[PDB]
Amino acid sequence: MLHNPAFISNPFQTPDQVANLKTLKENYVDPFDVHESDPELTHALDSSLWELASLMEHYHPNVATLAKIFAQPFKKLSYNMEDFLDWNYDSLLNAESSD
Amino acid sequence: PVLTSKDKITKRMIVVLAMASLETHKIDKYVLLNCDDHQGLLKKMGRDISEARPDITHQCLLTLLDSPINKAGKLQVYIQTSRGILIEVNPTVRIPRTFKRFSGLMVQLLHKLSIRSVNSEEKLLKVIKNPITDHLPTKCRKVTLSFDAPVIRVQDYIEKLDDDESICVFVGAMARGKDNFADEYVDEKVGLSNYPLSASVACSKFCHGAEDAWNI
Amino acid sequence: QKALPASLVPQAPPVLTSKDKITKRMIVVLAMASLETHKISDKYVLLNCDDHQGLLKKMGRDISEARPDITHQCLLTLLDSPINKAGKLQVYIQTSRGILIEVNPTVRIPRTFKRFSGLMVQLLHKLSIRSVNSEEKLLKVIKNPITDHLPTKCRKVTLSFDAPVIRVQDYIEKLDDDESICVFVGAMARGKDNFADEYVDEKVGLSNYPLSASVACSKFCHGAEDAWNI
Amino acid sequence: KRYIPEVVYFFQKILLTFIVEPLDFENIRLDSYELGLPLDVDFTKKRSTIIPLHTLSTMDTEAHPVDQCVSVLLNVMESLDATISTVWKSLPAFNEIILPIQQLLSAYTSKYSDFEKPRNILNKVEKLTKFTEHIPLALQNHKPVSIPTHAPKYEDRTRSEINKMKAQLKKERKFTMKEIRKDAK
Amino acid sequence: TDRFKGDDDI
Amino acid sequence: SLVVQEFQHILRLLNTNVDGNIKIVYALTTIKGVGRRYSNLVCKKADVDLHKRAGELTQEELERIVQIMQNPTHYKIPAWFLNHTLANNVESKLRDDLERLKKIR
RNA sequence: GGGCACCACCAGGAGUGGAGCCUGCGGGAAACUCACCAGGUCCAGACACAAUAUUUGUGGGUGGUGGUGCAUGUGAUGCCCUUGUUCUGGCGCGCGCUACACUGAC
Repeated sequence: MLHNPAFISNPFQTPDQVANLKTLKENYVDPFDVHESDPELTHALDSSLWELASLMEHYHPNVATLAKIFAQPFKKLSYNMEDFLDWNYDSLLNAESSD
Repeated sequence: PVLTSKDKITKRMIVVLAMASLETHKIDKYVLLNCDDHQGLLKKMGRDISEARPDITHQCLLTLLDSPINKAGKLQVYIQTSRGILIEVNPTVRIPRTFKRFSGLMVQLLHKLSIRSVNSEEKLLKVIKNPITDHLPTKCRKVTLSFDAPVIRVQDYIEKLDDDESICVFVGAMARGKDNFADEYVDEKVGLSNYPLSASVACSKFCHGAEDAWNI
Repeated sequence: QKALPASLVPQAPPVLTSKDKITKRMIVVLAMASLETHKISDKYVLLNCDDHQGLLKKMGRDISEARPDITHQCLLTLLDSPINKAGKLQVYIQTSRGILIEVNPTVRIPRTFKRFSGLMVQLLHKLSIRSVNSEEKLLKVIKNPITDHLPTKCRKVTLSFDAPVIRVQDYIEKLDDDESICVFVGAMARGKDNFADEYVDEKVGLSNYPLSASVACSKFCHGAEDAWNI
Repeated sequence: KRYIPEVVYFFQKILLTFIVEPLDFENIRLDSYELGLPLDVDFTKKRSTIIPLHTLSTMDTEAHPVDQCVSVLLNVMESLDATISTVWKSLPAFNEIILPIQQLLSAYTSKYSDFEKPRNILNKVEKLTKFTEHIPLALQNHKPVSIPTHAPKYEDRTRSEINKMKAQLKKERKFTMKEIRKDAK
Repeated sequence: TDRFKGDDDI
Repeated sequence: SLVVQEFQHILRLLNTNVDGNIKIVYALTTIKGVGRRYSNLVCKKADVDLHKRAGELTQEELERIVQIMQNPTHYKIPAWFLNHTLANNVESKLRDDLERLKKIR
């Protein structure tokens, strides 16, 4: 659900495959349904993360880097959410200050 | 036939060795400013040590000169010095394959300011005033071979071009430098492979692909 | 329809020496290349064409032959080539004297001729050269013959001028799967293409026009990269 | 030219405040359900717009007319469409970004069917969605890394001096031994 | 690291 | 359909780093200084699974064995649990005297 | 014409030569000739507003005690380049043995 090689195009192939790529790029439709309560039946394996694309286009520096970490190649596996937890406006301002 | 700037119609390939490091010095006669021949003198002159390398120019020159499309007579070489000196290189000369005679040829070019044959019918190496557009033909497309641009298969690109729209390919022959030098001249930037290549192998790849699209 | 690969760290391709005798790859040899030693007397040196000619003459051989410039330039473009980034070829130098040289596909050839020659004489007397980190011997002089060093499933051709011409893209698409290729190039200044005609099968040509060994190597490299989509 | 999700949430909340006077949109958490706008709008172009003339509105807002709420509504409409054409058309999540906003303004049209600036907002919304392509992402693609390369190597004084002295000692002792042997024989 | 740059020097 | 779990890579203990997937014997060898029998005896002294991984051995038993390695003699432990000019003169003398020997002979 | 041979053919096998120990057998980074190289010391020291008896508080000028062809020294010349004072030092041959092979080690 993050990137699809059927939609990435290859320079090393035929007019046939380029035409077919264009046809499927036109005929694609996201089949995700959100009002569904059946979690196995929301077809969420067939979607992308446009939300994370915008999170890449965030405004703030710290959040922008924390989405470019999603864009960068998948290195590690540990992040210690117990550390990533305690944050809000007050602590954020403290850290930043120190017509 | 012989292709000159006095021809300005048909399909051809024109290469640009942009900001190629070529400096000379006066020791008592002249010596090329080769890096490894003397670095302390460069330390005195303040020009940085790893920036003046004319052997890379030699390698690119040998590659373009012995490419098969040169035997097809369909290219010509324009050198842009970092100090404002255009040099035209004709398609029918045998530049030396030895660095000693090559560097001597550079210093005598740099203080004779022209090179004609002793055959004396046409020139071999010319020193003409920049800009380059004075000799660049009419239907000319100017493309930088840059690493950051999206890559394109050479056969598709050469055939995607028209018939008489001739092609000029820009390569900065330096070791290192920021690649936004050619923008006030070039149409567009194209990549060629996923890897940091060399100037010589990039020019060879391009003339090989053009060879394939014109079936030499 | 089909899952993506599990890990997506773009890893380095597996580096290759001759000890792998299985993987399908490419090998280029430089035949009859001139890399000769001499002891001037208080310094050893590599024989060079231009500057020392009467001392070549007092030895008695031909200055028309003793020239390593083409070897150096061909080696430079080959070990610079993008298939050498993809890690799919290695270099064998078969000297004019007879020594086998395996050149690893991770070395960085010295760009200037003087540094290149100093390395070459150190190799030709010392037999092995280590990296700047000093755990891997990048240059390996090794034992004749070369086919007793090559991988098993190979085709062996020479690159000659008189041969009929083909498209190397056509040839590499004509090959089989595990069948590697082995192209012999003639890095001589001026000589007959009769060096390995008992070793290899057939002669091949890339144009009806004579080339250099360098641009022939570039032509073969780019036919390779187009045939293998790299 | 960046993006703010808090702004899109602001739009959600404030427009539901002007509709509530709930079941279609229970994902919202409104605040003061009352102060809506009943069906008495005259919607002429002579109505009060933004009038960015501040404290005269701010410290005296509490005595609400229909007119000041209509004004702050049309301020919201202008602000929305302005940042629409500034950022939100360009953003890649445009589609499900503007899904519930399209819901909101279509609800305004089904309520009143009278405004024309919301109506043209809906029209340009349809134009932008029919226009844009909405392909899935291709975030994870990398150029192949090359091989690690290296560099060639070519060209303790007291210890080496001890070495050379030891070689000289060995050579001299063996030589003198040979000499003594010969002369004695 | 090294990519069409040259060598080190002592 | 749910089950919950009760893993840490290369550790930094006493000025050097040690791997994280192999059994505690090989771990206590790659820790700088000490030996196999020492390892097996101190691990059965702290009563830790011999077979467990270095990815295993969580923080409490880790710091316990750190206490033991930092102060072993408090745990009934034995001591095997811790860890030119004349050349010039003789050369010059022999060479000189043999020189004179050659000369007289 | 015939016969022969690990000083030949053919098939292979094993050695000498890399490294260490050794009985034994022979025997010219930099500088056309009071330079460079390398070291360190002199300086890289206009003015405008306010005020003390030249310096301070506040604004700011910067390329030529330049090379330079060429034509009659005439050229607000075209390019290039600037970014000097001071003492010091420059063995060969050679047989044996030991290392280095999950062709395992305990």
